[PDB]
Amino acid sequence: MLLKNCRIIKDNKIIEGDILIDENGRIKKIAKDIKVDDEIIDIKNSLVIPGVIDAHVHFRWGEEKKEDFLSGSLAGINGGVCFAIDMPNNKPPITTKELFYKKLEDCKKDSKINVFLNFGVTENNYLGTVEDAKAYKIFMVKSVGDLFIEDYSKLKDILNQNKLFCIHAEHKDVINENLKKYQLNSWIDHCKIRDEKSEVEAVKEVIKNLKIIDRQSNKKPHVHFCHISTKEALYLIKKVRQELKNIKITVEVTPHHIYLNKDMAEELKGFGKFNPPLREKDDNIALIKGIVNKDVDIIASDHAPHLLEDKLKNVKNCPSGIPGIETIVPLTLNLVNKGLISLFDAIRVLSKNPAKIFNINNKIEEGNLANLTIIDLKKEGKINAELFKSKAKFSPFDGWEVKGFPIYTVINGTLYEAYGCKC
Ligand SMILES: NC(=O)N[C@@H](CC(=O)O)C(=O)O
Ligand SMILES: [Zn+2]
Ligand SMILES: [Zn+2]
Ligand SMILES: [Zn+2]
Ligand SMILES: [Zn+2]
Ligand SMILES: [Zn+2]
Ligand SMILES: [Zn+2]
Ligand SMILES: [Zn+2]
Ligand SMILES: [Zn+2]
Ligand SMILES: [Zn+2]
Ligand SMILES: [Zn+2]
Ligand SMILES: [Zn+2]
Repeated sequence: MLLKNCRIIKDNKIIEGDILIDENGRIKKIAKDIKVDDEIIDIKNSLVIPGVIDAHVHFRWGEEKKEDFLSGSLAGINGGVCFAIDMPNNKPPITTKELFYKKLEDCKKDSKINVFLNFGVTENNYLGTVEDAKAYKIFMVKSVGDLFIEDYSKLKDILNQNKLFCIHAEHKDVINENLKKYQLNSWIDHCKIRDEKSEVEAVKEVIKNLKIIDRQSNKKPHVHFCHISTKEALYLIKKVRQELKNIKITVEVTPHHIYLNKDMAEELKGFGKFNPPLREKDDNIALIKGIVNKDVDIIASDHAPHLLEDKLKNVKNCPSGIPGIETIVPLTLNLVNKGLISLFDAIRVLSKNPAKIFNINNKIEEGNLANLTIIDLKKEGKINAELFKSKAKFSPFDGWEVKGFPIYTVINGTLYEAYGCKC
């Protein structure tokens, strides 16, 4: 297949050229006006970027009414996402080697995109190694089963390893104290119970232990904070990065924590209920500036589908989480078009940094498998949840008009239409 008339992100510039993909799905040649007898697709000077990586999704193994590997990977294709990293809070949670490989088998059967699996860390399994896991997920609050570190005194021992850890950082003791002071009556109460302090104190708890490891140990963990949502946690991470010599810290934010804030909580109802919850407008601003200042490393969706039936319940019965894999790319490109981040900022947080952090080769280079996201940067259009391929066909962004859509997704050389080729 020949992709004709591409504007390509290669190295760190925009070059015009054609991309020739051989029948093994590998990039065979990148050059201007390639003239070959082949199937030809005219890209019409759309932008071709190294395939987007969504480092934080929940495809709901064991709970397939909510999402499965097929519907989740069709949603990724629709969203322009070539790689996804799936979290281990399943039913049952992925806390043993045997469960990992049983899930991996199901993943292989039906995923249409490149999916990687994280392993779930417990107080009992944390020294174990799973060769094919991308990262080890630590929940500092209850999730499912024993996938929840209840004893924070063990964090130093858990983190003192040459491993890539992803951390859901909310502080169990702050939340328990708040549950004694507030009733869960309306949507804003979720934001007060899991308040900004509960995130900040969890981040502080991790950082205190990393300083010890950095000084007293020869292990060099990499710690990736999932969905950071507060200005104060970002500031603390920025500070401690100047103090640590051996340990690398990376930071992920979500589209909903950039765009949405707790003044919207009562209007969003269940579609605004997620963990960590809605924050202040000042936090939205801090996260955007953190992208521009390169304090924020990646954007990931925390794609967390639930049944619509349950998301329409009252705050006490409504599960936390929203789908997002089909909106992460348009919402990020929309920031470029509103002048809040640069085009290269968007490429960095969606494609280049996740590839560096998680060791994924999405590069547009001759010889590499072709995993490409093709975007129409200027296309204006409405997000319409009825056009989602996820089983979760709803979103707080439903009906929003944004600018910038993926139009094609190329998975290991196979061309698919994406959301914007129906807009
Ligand atoms: N974030 C959420 O609100 N929900 C996620 C879990 C998580 O990322 O904590 C889910 O799995 O539903
Ligand atoms: Zn071909
Ligand atoms: Zn021929
Ligand atoms: Zn299915
Ligand atoms: Zn989380
Ligand atoms: Zn690393
Ligand atoms: Zn310090
Ligand atoms: Zn705040
Ligand atoms: Zn998550
Ligand atoms: Zn239900
Ligand atoms: Zn019900
Ligand atoms: Zn307009």
